[PDB]
Amino acid sequence: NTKYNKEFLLYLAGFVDGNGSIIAQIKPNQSYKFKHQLSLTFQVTQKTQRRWFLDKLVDEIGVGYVRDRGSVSDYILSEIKPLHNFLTQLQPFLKLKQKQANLVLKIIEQLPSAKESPDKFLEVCTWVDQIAALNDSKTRKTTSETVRAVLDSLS
Amino acid sequence: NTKYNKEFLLYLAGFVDGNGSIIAQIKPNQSYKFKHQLSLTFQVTQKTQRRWFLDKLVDEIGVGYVRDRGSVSDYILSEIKPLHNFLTQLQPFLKLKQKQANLVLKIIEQLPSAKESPDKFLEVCTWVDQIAALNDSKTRKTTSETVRAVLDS
DNA sequence: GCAAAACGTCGTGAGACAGTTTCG
DNA sequence: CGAAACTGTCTCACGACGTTTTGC
Ligand SMILES: [Ca+2]
Ligand SMILES: [Ca+2]
Ligand code: NA
Ligand code: NA
Ligand code: NA
Ligand code: NA
Repeated sequence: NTKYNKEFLLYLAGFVDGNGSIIAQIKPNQSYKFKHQLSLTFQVTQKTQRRWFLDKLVDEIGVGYVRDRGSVSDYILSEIKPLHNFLTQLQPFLKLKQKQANLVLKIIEQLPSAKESPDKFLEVCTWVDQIAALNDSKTRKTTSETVRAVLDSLS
Repeated sequence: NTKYNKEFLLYLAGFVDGNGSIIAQIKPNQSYKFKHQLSLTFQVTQKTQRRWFLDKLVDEIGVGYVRDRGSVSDYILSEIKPLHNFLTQLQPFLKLKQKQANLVLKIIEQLPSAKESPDKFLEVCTWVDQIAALNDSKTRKTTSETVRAVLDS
């Protein structure tokens, strides 16, 4: 696990509080046992003329990548271990997104047990609902209730 | 002048780089010698649900105020002396808005001189043009050329 | 089956001005 | 006069999702 410098973490926490997204999703996908994938993403978006800054984040954080979507680009970090390590170090300095960060860390820690039982999987999905509620969510479709119905129509 | 803690400045520089605006404007106004006001503003906007963070900035920076404009609110710092003191301490940690911050400091230092000569006023107006070019400017109207035309006439 | 990447999109939450007014 | 406040709104630069594909 990479140990990050404190001044970098302080700066990045301010950047993330004002212009970062800590996202948790439940993605319908038939290849999974409970028919959904639990997905977590740390994202930093910038107008494409500033993509260089996002490329530099890839070098500084040491993981992740950047994708382009036209007028803007996004730094994306979704690998679970690196994400846990990064958010663990960043969270003490967050003022606006600390609760989302901690809920993501909680989810990551319970992923192994969530795979073992439908009731635990559903509980972890309610934590995803909690993150969405803290975020400025506007176009969400798959929720813990979507999952509850599927699990019931399976058992 | 207030001396700020480095940890606060590091955090706020990150916040400003991603969600801050360093604004310079030339405002047509007949009560001024050169018929325009040179205006500088440091602004931090948030959805109103998070205006509490802006209210805390007023206490932490120690000057400025919050205004509400519907769905969002803005922390506003326009007083020149406190603005110069604040940006002087914040700029070493800025990575995306350092150029705008330093141009604002330069403008502030030259305000006294800009009021004694048309050419000097215009020179400072060109530094305002530079800040707007660095920003994601989209609805700007009054530029150094606007002023140049007014003064010539 | 699951991690992770790849690709795609609705509706802002800001960003950056503009115009007008106050009062030491 | 002139610094600073008061007030308004256009146009994004994101924010937070969504769906599909890759491959061990
Ligand atoms: Ca923001
Ligand atoms: Ca931004
Ligand atoms: Na919300
Ligand atoms: Na620009
Ligand atoms: Na006054
Ligand atoms: Na893989």
